[PDB]
Amino acid sequence: TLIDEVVKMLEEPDDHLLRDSELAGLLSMSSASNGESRQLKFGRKTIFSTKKNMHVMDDMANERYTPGIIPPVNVDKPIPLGRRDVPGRRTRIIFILPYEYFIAQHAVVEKMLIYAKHTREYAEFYSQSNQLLSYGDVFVLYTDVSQWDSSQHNTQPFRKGIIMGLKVLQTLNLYKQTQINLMDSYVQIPDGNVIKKIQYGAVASGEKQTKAANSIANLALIKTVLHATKIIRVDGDDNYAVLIQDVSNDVRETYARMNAKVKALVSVGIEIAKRYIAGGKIFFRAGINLLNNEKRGQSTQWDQAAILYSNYIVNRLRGFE
Amino acid sequence: MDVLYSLSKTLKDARDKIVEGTLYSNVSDLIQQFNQMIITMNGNEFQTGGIGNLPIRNWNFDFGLLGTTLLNLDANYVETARNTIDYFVDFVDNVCMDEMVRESQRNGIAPQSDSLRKLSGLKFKRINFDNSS
Amino acid sequence: PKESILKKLEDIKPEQAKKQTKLFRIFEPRQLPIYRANGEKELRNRWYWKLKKDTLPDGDYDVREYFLNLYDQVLTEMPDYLLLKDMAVENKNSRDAGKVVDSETASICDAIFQDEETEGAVRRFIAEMRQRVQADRNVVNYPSILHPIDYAFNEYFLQHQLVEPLNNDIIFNYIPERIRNDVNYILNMDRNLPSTARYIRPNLLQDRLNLHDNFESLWDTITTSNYILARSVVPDLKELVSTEAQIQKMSQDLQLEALTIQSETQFLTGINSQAANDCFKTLIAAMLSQRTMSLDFVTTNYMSLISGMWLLTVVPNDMFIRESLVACQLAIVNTIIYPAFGMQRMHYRNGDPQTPFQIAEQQIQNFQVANWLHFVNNNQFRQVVIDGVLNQVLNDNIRNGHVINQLMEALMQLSRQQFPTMPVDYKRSIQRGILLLSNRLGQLVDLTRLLAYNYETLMACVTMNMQHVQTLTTEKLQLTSVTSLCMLIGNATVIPSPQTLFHYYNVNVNFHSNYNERINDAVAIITAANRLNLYQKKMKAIVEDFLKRLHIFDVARVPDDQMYRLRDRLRLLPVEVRRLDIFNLILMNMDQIERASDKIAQGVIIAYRDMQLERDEMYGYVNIARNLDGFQQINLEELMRTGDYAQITNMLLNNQPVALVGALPFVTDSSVISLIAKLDATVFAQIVKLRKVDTLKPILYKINSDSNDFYLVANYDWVPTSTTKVYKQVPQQFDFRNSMHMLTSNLTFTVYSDLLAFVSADTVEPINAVAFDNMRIMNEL
Amino acid sequence: AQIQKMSQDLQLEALTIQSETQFLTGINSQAANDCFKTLIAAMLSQRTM
Amino acid sequence: NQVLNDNIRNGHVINQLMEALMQLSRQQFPTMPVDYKRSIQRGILLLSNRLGQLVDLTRLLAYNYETLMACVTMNMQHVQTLTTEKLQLTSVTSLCMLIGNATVIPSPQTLFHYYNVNVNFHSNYNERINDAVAIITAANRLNLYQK
Repeated sequence: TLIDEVVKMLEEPDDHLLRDSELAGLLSMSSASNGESRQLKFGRKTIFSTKKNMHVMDDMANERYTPGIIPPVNVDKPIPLGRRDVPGRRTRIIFILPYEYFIAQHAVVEKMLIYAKHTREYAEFYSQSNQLLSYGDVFVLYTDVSQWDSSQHNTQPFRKGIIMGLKVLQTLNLYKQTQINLMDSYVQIPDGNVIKKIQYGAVASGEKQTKAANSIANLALIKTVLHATKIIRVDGDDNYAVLIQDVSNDVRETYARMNAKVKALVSVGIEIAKRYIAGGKIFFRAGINLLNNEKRGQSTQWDQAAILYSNYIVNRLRGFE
Repeated sequence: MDVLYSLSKTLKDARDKIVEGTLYSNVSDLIQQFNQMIITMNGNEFQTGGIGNLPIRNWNFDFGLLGTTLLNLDANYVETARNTIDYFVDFVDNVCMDEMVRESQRNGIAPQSDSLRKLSGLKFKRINFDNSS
Repeated sequence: PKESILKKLEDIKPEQAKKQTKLFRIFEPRQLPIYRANGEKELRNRWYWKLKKDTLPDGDYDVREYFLNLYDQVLTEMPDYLLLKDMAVENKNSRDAGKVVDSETASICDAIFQDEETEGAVRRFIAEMRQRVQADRNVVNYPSILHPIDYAFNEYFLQHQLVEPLNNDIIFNYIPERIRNDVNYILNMDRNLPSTARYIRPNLLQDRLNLHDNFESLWDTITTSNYILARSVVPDLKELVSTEAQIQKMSQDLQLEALTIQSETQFLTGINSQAANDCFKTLIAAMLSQRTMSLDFVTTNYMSLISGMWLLTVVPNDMFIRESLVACQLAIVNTIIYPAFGMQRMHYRNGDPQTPFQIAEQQIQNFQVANWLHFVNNNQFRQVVIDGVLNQVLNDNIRNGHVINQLMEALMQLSRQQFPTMPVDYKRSIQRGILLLSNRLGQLVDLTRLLAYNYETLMACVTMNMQHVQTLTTEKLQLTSVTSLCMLIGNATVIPSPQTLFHYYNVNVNFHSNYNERINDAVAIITAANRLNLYQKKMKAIVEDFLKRLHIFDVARVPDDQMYRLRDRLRLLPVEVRRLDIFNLILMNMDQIERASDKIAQGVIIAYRDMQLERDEMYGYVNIARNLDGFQQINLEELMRTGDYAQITNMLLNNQPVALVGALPFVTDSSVISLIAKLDATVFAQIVKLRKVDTLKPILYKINSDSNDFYLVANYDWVPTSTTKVYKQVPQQFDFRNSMHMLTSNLTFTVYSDLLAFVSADTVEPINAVAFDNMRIMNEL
Repeated sequence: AQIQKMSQDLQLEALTIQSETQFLTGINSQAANDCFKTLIAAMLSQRTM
Repeated sequence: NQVLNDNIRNGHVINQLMEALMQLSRQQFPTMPVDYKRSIQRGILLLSNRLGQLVDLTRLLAYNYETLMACVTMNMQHVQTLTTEKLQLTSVTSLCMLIGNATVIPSPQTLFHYYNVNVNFHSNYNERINDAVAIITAANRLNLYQK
């Protein structure tokens, strides 16, 4: 709970962005997550909008808008739920926090990313880097910390580190609270035509800081686990490093001590969720289901086709044809 | 004793290398040495004389430093310096003379005056330089 | 982050006004029957001294530690000042009102004044025992009873009172002897202080801890702090050429185009409606806190470099890190001055260490160019002491302060090298930028003035004798902002708000006071800690608390190391008379306390030889010896420590006359019997089975056939034959008349916290301010 | 605690290309115990390392 | 008891440490890039401050080895083993600046146990030796020219 990293990303920045974080987050809403399909009234009608930005409109024009007060995400006002399916993996859930959360997280994350943007350890953000650069970098040990990012064990450290690191003071404080409300978060989990309501001591996605903060933690984890470190990198649900039976054992036991489910392997090649380097050559998986979509979005039949053709080309390029 | 020496080659290699014109660089290594002295001094009091027809004079120290600031010494720089040297000149004279008269059998070799017995002190040794005389 | 060390700083109020009520005593007199030799109670009953709270431990060691806590309690209750009008009480008897001091005092009187005592002389005294005021000198005479050791205390509390007077003059005097003097500002007050005033002297002695020698880690944290503090002040600038306008003429003067770039990278520098204010503030604080900054530039932003020369001419260079001045200068030397001054040939090859700027001096020739070099190179800070009290301030070369013939020269040198050349173009873009400094020079002259003043002003307000070391967290400064500030100013004049200034003083003040104070609090303890032989209260203790009470520091987040070294330095420091003067008091009598009071004793002797017992009045005749003359001894403290060398084991086994010393549990018995059976020879057995001892409850024999139902023996005729009496002095008796003392103090005081406030600090009109040269700061239109 | 004041002192990331191969220092709460033990036995045992 | 000892000096007279430090206290100078001396000497100082404690370390070992040692029957000549035993300067460094007013030693019971073992062992070695010898010699005057 290195997860110090938060401070560096936000050490130098009375940055205007930090001071006016509320406007920026407000403006960003277009590129914000999603919330419950609330009920609204504009002029003399009613609508069922689910977009978080519109909620801000209803609330501002109703004196209800109160960002300084970020809704509690516990037993009283639990968190709805969203989902993400993928072939060959246990289904993962997605929170559904209100808009006060995105607003209290856009500026800080955005500032965090700029640091990442120029730090090679974060192989996903660094400059305009494409996967080829990442491939070439790999003078080896790879992991699959996907389960660890949702291990009930992880939430305390993860949250403690972010909070510990934490106009500007107003923003610095509000972000801290998001973590505290999360520390104890209940989930509005359905169970039939009924909506149960159980607890939840694990961390899930749905926050701005998700993708960015997740990396901070994953990077923090490998540093901790890691008989000369040439390169260290993170990439979502995988983290690696170029520095065998003994080391692998020592590594796995170490991961074990921290009570974390992980795929710690060690090798000329590496495999991870986005790309596998077998034989010194770079490979990409090519399995995008073409005749079975994940979820029913809002695309049209025509766009559905243009999307299908897009999918076909990516596959042909990757392998499957 | 060795102390005493410096105090001079200090002034000679001074009243000689320091005049209206010269470029700093020929004295950078010099200026420094000089100042160092001033510091060690300021504060301490001295007793010179007190025998025969020898004037007993007291000496206090409280002087500035030097302007490493300028490039080529301007006249004004000299005068504000010569005025500070002429106190050391008229001093040393009264110092030499004082220990150039006392004598003792047992320990005749060592220093004798209330002026010098204080110079061999340790806190002063920070001064020696160019012993080619 | 940022406003996270300021709220911890502004929120510091060590200015607590310590005071007291209850007169600090420890022993209240008590009853107890009298035992005339022969062991009979003669009635009437006499009065002796015992302690309120017989807390005293079991084991010499635990004892010493105990007292120690007293010291800490004494200091936390340490009466800052004192007054008695607030201590009034009434006498039931007397020529009248009586008004005396402290409830206890009262009680006692009424009490003795009933239980038929020594009679007259007592009642009498208690009577014509009153108070009276000598109004004229503001003096007060209050009677009070205590105990030699009590008078001892409270006394010094009176002869010490850290509360000096308070006249208009003193207020005037605590306003820095360089600001009242500064013209541009004006003082003024709304009231006239009474002869009744007083004030608490916030002491502020120097860094008695040379916290910069090796401790870098912490200096960095200080600088940082002092730095933010500064920015919180550094006046926010005023009206300066609308961003757009200037940058537009900017593109013009140079002549730009289509994929024909030259000077185009010199204006990701506009943003100054932010940059200038930052660059400005940043610069000052840097100086003040005396923090060291870094440098973020480009090599294609020549302009940004030019302005650097502005900077450099200023700050004595030693103010920037090494790896930064290096870069900068060489960047100038190599891409700025050779490449258009037909001096290239060797684009200058360098290899680190030595002074890459310097070397340029003994390099090429040209006078204008040549003076810059010496003035900038060998330009440092002037180490200056006193400033109307040991300020230990670092000042900028008198020369520079507004007598900026440096700027004018910095420009003339620029106006003259724009003559020769080498790579045809390049010069175009280069010199064009240079000129933008020249025209603006009329104004640049100003910027200098500004800082000159501000730094030179704010300054005084620091009591935190700042020095000159290399930081470590290094605040970052871009040539971007620099450049902006530069060409973007003039006609304007800004200055430190009054209220602002004070606030600044105030803080450093407090802070100081705290440092100094805790220092004393610290020292006092440690020293006491030693003349106590507490080889067992591992000191990793005191240091911790110390630092803590000085917010900002992440205590837990700092090693045990530095900490110890911290002690090492503290140990060599004196104590504040106040602190010290009290400890001497506690020790000096220490013995007397311990020995008296029940629940304990001191030690026991084992003479396997029958013997008499003292007949003291308090108890009947029992087992005591206040002298232990002869026999050998054995410190228990050094026993249960040494692991008992069967030395004792042997002596006990072999039965040899000996004694013991230290903290001990007494045990009172009556029924004579016990004595004849010689019971006390028992107990001692135990030990043998248990190397260590506490299970040792020694024997005592309060005996007076009066209260001891077994008188049968006092009968015949007799004399108490015991084997082994006890070391324990005896509770002095109580001679009231002389047991009393008299007191003095003052009447109707008036304490005041903070101060300053009493002034409507006003300012002249900006357009005509002055510096240490009595010249209009900002005169070029 | 220590390693943190360490970075303050150490000036970790300052240009050099080989970072984080100095901080594999960790697991010290253990390393020290190992280094300690290890050292003695070596001696006694009359080993060489 | 051939139990190679070592300097009383080292022992607790420690100073070597104090000298190891004083020698360090005057190594602060030029030659190459700045990111160098800076980083280097800063580390050195962490040894210095801690020196007050580093002292303690010497004492510790001094005793311990000097203690344990005693209870060893098995003589011990110094030899160049054929096998090493890796020691990561990692740990070393830790132990160093990482020890405070700690103070531990060999539990009584612990010590004995140690004696006891070497003892037995010895006895076994010695004994079997005799058992061995006895046989072989007999083996010869019996002409059992075989095993």
